[PDB]
Amino acid sequence: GPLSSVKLILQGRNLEVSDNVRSHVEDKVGKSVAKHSHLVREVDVRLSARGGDLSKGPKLRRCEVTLFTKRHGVIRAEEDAESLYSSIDLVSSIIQRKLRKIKDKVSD
Amino acid sequence: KIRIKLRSYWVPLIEDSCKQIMDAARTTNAKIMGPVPLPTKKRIYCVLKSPHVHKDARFHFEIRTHQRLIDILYPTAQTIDSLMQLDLPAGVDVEVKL
Amino acid sequence: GRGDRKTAKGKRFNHSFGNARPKNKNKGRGPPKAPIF
Amino acid sequence: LPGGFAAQTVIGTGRRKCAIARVVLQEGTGKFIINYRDAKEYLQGNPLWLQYVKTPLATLGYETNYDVFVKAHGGGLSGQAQAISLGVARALLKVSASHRAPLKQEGLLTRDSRIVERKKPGLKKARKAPQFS
Amino acid sequence: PKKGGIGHGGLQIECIRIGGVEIPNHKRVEYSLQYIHGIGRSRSRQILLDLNFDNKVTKDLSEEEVIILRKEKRFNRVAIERLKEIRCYRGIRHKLGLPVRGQRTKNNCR
Amino acid sequence: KNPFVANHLLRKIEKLNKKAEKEIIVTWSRASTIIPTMIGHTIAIHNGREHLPIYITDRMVGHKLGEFAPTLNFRGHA
Amino acid sequence: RGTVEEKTAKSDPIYRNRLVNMLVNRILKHGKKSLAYQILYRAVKKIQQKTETNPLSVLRQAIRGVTPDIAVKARRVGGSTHQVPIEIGSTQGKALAIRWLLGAARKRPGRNMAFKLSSELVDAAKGSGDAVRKKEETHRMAEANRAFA
Amino acid sequence: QKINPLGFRLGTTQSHYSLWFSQPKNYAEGLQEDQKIRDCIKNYVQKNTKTSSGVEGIARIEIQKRIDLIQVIIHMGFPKLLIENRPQGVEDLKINVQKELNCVNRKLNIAITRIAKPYGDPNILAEFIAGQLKSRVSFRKAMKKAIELTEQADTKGIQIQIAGRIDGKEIARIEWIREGRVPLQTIRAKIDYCAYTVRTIYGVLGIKIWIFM
Amino acid sequence: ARKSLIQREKKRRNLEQKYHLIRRSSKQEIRKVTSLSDKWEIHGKLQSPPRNSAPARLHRRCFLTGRPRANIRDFGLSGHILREMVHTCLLPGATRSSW
RNA sequence: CAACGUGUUUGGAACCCUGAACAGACUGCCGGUGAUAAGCCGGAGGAAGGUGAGGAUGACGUCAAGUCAUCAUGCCCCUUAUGCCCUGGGCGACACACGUGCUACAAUGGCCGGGACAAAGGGUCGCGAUCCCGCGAGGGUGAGCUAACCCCAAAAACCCGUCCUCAGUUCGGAUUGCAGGCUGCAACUCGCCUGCAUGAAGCCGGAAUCGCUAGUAAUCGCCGGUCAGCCAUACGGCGGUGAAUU
Repeated sequence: GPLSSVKLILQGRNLEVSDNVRSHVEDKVGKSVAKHSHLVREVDVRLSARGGDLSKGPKLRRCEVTLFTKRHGVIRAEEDAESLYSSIDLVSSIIQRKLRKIKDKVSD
Repeated sequence: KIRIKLRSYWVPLIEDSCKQIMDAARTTNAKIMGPVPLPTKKRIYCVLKSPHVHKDARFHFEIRTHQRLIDILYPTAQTIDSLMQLDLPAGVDVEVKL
Repeated sequence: GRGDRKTAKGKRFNHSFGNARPKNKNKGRGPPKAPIF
Repeated sequence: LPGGFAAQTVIGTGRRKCAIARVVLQEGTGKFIINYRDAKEYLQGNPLWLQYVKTPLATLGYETNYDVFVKAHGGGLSGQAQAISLGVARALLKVSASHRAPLKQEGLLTRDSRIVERKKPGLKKARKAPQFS
Repeated sequence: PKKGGIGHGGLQIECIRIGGVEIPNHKRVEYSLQYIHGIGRSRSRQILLDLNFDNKVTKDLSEEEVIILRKEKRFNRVAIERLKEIRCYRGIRHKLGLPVRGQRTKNNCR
Repeated sequence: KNPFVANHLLRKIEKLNKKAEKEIIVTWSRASTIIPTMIGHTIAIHNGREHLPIYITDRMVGHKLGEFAPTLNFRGHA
Repeated sequence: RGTVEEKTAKSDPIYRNRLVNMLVNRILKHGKKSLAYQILYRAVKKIQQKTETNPLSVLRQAIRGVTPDIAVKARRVGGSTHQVPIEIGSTQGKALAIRWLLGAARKRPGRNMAFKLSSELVDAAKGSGDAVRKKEETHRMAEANRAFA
Repeated sequence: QKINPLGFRLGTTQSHYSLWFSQPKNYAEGLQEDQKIRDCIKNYVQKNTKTSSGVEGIARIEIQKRIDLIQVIIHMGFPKLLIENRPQGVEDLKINVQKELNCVNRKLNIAITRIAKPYGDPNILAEFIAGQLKSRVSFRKAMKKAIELTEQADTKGIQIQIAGRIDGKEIARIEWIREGRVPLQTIRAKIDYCAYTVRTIYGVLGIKIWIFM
Repeated sequence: ARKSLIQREKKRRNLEQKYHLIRRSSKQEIRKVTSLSDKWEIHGKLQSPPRNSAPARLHRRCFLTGRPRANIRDFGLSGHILREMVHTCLLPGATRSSW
């Protein structure tokens, strides 16, 4: 969310965040919810990672994105993928369907 | 001339123990002031229930100190030996004052 | 109001004692106002 | 005010939440006394409170007919006035019980369930909850 | 009226009007209704000139308008001198009764 | 009502102010007062990691020592 | 949920009126019932000082000119929002009447609440001020949309 | 989640154990004394019967203080297994219990009683399923074995919950079996329960036995 | 807590009863300043060398486990342990009243 | 409850209260509605009427939710160290962002004076009454109480008078300075409180959003815990006044 958009809030758990990470966050999330015309209040993007070489369990990168919008409720999407980038793109797709669910349900 | 205090956490033990102390004290001697129930020293404690973070939904338990004052009028020697004969009650704390 | 600790209502809120909220009203008081006539 | 009675001839009791009230109802004029004060100066002017005192006697229209000097403590002033009121009702029951039908038909012999609910843990005032966003 | 250096209050009640002066002592405002026995509830209007003389003398008896500005800023040039944590937090305009400054310090963040 | 002094700092006073003047000499125990028989001495105040040399003027009198030595290395582009 | 248990409504403290007791409960703010009592009876002792009729007459005649017979209930059918007017009941019009009367009485400044409630009360008694104008602007909006039902 | 029965029924039908009535600082010190007595008895019988063969099953240790004298009742099911046959078991108990109470040298009577039917007492039966389950025996054989082993010895209703890490697993489970009525909510009902933790080799197990009598 | 900190409170308590009455009865004589006001500053030097015998430094942990926080002082136990010594019929009188 | 004048001195157990047992409320009665039933609507009686009110209570299970920093522990890992002791810091930083509370923005108000009524708690390393010193926080003296006795403890909103009666104000109290007191070896970073000084922002709050169906909401105080003292405007309670709407 570079300008004019919903307020971005990152959470980094078990993960040192970089330039490419949060840059990929605001560009993929923000620039895929850039054709929005939505005054969504708050986006909480909580980007944790787990397992593989870090600890026990498979390599996981798990993102939850929550939108506290005015427009008919709150929404959240959690996806767990092999990379950060596949996580954030996949949640980007899910939140595209949830926001088209909201905009398309405002009809008549 | 003597005041004995009966404190416990249990009502059948003060009821039955004070029952038999009043029984022995009446059947061994003369007129004796009855057990006056003076009120319950009762107090409450709030315990944080879950070990970690759950601030709501706690466990506040309350302890109840029952107590009866009971007064025997005249110190007679076999009556003092009647009361000190009975080391009967199971835990009930008994005290003596004038 | 109630945070105004130089008052009586403020010290009553703060659970403290000073001039305006006295103990033993005979003893301890600020200057007394004299509107007179 | 002096001029005692020192007995329990025709008594009446009453109790709202923390406010108890015992009354004795003497066949007199009407200058009646809460504990040792006048009714006006103890019930602190004329709110509804004094009118709740005047309610059961004006139900039977016995305003001149009696004199009810009252011994009461506990609680605050409104509930103490209510307990005075139901003290008057239970007192009038214990003189002329044929007044059961006017008094009980109105809400004078009953008692409200006015009791302060306790704080419930995780709330603030037994219904008040902290907000969330 | 006009009081000691330049400062003065409106045409209001006398205790409040002395409160309108730059820097008097409010307990000694109450004492200036007691040693002088000035009538406080009466306004600044209807005051005899002997009462104005007594007011100007008793207001000369304690430190006031320009003087306390001078001495407090003397403790501010003192609070330039000797390198203290109060002084270091006044180079950077923090708060020195010590709030937790992780949030909300806007008497000085402005 | 009574000024507080660390007693080894009092022995620093009783060692240098009785024999002869000296230098940077180290102390712990930051909470001590000024004690105007310390003026002109340089006191090394512990700041969390090291000891700082602080010259003691007669203007610095009537406080405690660690007001003079800050503890937080907040350079700060916050 | 089904219903409310019927009602219990007592009369005025010193006049025995079910309307003026409703008004003294509506001027009440957080429990200070002796003070709201004081404001209302200073308003009555004010209204005896302004004109020379019964305060029940100027009060009831005032609230007849505040009470609406119809109002806007912005209802919905099929997702479509009609501003259709539905005829309001009687005691509902009492509560709305002293509602607008009282809140509008909390705007006219200058003096204590006795003068404020007195002034907006006689303005309700003369068709002026703000409460009866509020009746009109909530009345000329439901009149403006009778093309719905 | 669910409240435990011996906590829930304390006003009626269930009595406390540490039955001595005191004052606050003396309450904390009396609780010190109680905990060290239960420590010395538990650790005592665990040592001097760990060298011996079977399980003991000490259910209740009631501690009472009438006068400056402390009645200690021990409710085990198999009390003949304890003593060194003249009375020397309870004598040596009385020695090591005297070792940690002699602030005021007040006498104490350690007694011992029999459980009426030891299978029907959930601490003892929980110790049995603890012992067999600590040996390499499945949940089903041992747990059904505890059930029919119980119902031959006259119990109305029973619930057995065995917690995670059963025979070979890396995912915890819960496995509970019920027979008859076990109404946990009925306050009159007199359910006695136990919650024993089995310390196995490949983890920790949790056994929780409710018995409706 | 850790195994060290219980014995921290233990050895700190031994330093309490080591010269508790001696040092704090000395302070009973220091604060009595009827005789003199200006002097005795050094005698705060004699107040100094008890260090861990300051009763300000002495905590009260839960004796059964050792949590330094939420110790209800009238029982000596912690928060969460106090449930399972109520819920196991162990504390006398704990009638769990929910009035 | 009563007398004596400001006790254990006299009576009484008659009111109140304390606290053990009992009784009571169960659609029990009546009417009417309903396949005769479950019930439903009303009425009487009754202190209370249709779970009387509040609580405790939380099934199988979900989120492989939280807790290996209450405690216990599989496995792994460190072991003249990833262990332990001591002093100083730090958890209290600060361009900002998010959340919960308190104070307010005033005449239903604010101040002063004089009046009035609570409950529930706590306290022998304590609570500390009385008298004196001090504007005060506080200092000394310490009677009484192991608690229905004494103390904390003044309840406050409320009532009656005086002032301001529209202002950034006698609203509001932030921030800072000077001078103190208490606790404690020690109060600077980082405690509370008193006395004076200053008087910031703030004229009821955009988009949005939350709690509550009655002694509730709102509003005013009191107490406890932990505790040497406190960051408590929080938490756990307890009374006072006390609604509107469905």
